[PDB]
Amino acid sequence: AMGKCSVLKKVACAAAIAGAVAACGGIDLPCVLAALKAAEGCASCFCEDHCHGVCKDLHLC
Amino acid sequence: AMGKCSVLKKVACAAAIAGAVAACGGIDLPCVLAALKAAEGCASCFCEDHCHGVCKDLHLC
Repeated sequence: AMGKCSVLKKVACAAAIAGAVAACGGIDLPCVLAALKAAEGCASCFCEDHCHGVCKDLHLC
Repeated sequence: AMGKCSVLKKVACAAAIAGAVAACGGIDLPCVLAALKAAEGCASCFCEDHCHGVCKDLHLC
């Protein structure tokens, strides 16, 4: 029902995030955030150790 | 002179760049950008080799 960027399927990070990462050099959050707010395959897989601003602002960790 | 945040007053980065660290808890960039625009005191001290995240967004390098 409700699961916009929820848990369990957050391991799908190695797909959407992997492709979004290649859109900004590789391994970024402030810049990659633009394509990070799409679908439900993010969460505490990417912005886990990266919980400073941009992504943490939307609460993904 | 006409040089806001130019390559000279780069040494003054110890105030805005080192200050933004304590402002957002730690050092990085995603959230450090906020207190980075403190008039100036930025220059080639930030965004140099760190021109990946918001550092390129707020063109400095």
